[PDB]
Amino acid sequence: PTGLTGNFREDTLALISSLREAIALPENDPNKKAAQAEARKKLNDFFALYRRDDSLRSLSSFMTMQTALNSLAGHYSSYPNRPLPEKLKARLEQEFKQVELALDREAKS
Ligand SMILES: [Cl-]
Repeated sequence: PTGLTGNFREDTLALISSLREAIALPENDPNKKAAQAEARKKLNDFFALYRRDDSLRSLSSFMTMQTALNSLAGHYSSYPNRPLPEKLKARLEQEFKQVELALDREAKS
């Protein structure tokens, strides 16, 4: 139902890939709105599962992903009928890259 595995690294990497795909679609793609609606659902599902785990809450990967996912959610809530500005898309992408770096640093610690 969620598609979440319960493995924080696998799920975060999969969510990053899903979000990258949704954001990369052209504004005029027929499926853009649907992909958006699914991004919202998936980020909500991800927080619903993982925010209850205070181990994960202490980690940089988690903190940065929360910053990202909040910025995405906030755009929709404030500007539901406008596209993500290029400047936000660029920031989200930097954040994703940072999450991935943090996941690898955490795994080798
Ligand atoms: Cl709007």
